[PDB]
Amino acid sequence: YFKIYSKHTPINLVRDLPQGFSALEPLVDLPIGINITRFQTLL
Amino acid sequence: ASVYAWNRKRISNCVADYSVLYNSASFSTFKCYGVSPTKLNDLCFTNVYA
Repeated sequence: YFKIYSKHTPINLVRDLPQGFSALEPLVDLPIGINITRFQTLL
Repeated sequence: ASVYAWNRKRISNCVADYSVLYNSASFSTFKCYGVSPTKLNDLCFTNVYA
């Protein structure tokens, strides 16, 4: 299963990861089934 | 996939379509032990795997 969560809240810190609290709600779950070891990001 | 590495697929949330199973003439080995082979639309199992 592939679970995805996201919050997308505004912040005020750019120098580093901001200090604050905000829960993350799920978006979509994908019942695919696959062995995974690595991953990459695309700009 | 061959039997040495048997492959599986779990059925996600969808309306069961089982009327075409016992009605298929291609099947000739539809023998199994468990629930009745006729009350298929009245079953509410949590998760099903193939």
